[PDB]
Amino acid sequence: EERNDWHFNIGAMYEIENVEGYGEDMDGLAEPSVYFNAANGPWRIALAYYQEGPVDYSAGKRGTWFDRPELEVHYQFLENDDFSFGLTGGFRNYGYHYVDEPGKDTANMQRWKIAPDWDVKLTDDLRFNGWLSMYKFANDLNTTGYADTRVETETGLQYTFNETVALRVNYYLERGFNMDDSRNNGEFSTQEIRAYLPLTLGNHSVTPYTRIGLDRWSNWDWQDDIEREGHDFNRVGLFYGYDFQNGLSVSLEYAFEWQDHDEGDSDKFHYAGVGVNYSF
Repeated sequence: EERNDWHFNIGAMYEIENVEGYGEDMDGLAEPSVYFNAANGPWRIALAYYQEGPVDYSAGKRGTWFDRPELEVHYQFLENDDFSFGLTGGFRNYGYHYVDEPGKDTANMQRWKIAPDWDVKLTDDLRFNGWLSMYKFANDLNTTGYADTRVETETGLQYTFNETVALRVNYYLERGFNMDDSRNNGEFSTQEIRAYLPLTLGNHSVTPYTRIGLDRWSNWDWQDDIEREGHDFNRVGLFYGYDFQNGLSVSLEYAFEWQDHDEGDSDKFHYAGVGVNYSF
C-alpha cells in the first residue's frame, strides 16, 4: 500500500475563455500548470511547474513573467487513523519578484511551506483532518519582508451518510503576526469557511463548492418542512470529475458571472477551468 510501490502522479491545468462574444484579437492567453508526484514510503516527491504571463505588460507595480517550478516533500512520522502525524514541506521559487539589484533582470524568492498532516477518527463514518499552512518568506536581502511568520489552521471533516457520499467542511483560520518589539497596534483574525461534498456515481464524479449565499440574524432549520426543490438563488461551485478509472483524472470547473466592482476591468479574468490528474 504505502512502503515501496512507487506512485506515479501527473496533472495538467488549462484556462481558456470563449474567445470573446464579439471579436477575436487574442490568440495566446493563460498558461498550463504542470504537476508531478512520487510516493516512496515516508517520502513523497512532488514537482510542479508554475508559469504565468501570456503577453501582458505592466511595468511599474509588479512583475511576473519569469516564474519557475516548485518542490514538495511529505514525511509521515506515524500512520494511524487514531493519531496520524504528517508533515509536508514544500519549496516555492518565484522569478522577477521586484527590480532593485543592478545585476540580474529577474530575482528568485524562497518560501517554505509546511503542513502538519493530522488525522484522527472519531467514529466509523466521520473523519477528522488538520492542515496547518505555514509560509516563510526568504530572499537574498529582504528590504522589509512584508510579513514575518504565517500560520493558517484548517480543520477538514469528511463524513459519508452510509459509506459513499461524504460532506467536507474545512475551517480556515489566518492570523497576522510580527517579530516587532512592542508595536502591534491591533491586528485582526480572519476566518474563512469552506463547504464541500465529493460525490460519485459508478463511473462519474461530482464535487460542488459552497461557502456563502445568504445572510440573516434569527433563523432555524426545519424538520418536517424541507427547502429542497431547485428554486433558490445561489451559485455553488461545480466541479465535475470524469474517468477516474483509466488512470487519468479529468476535472471540470463551472461558475456563472455574479457580483462586480470595476466598471470595465472586470472582477475575474476567467470563468471555466479544465484540469486533469492522472495517478496510478
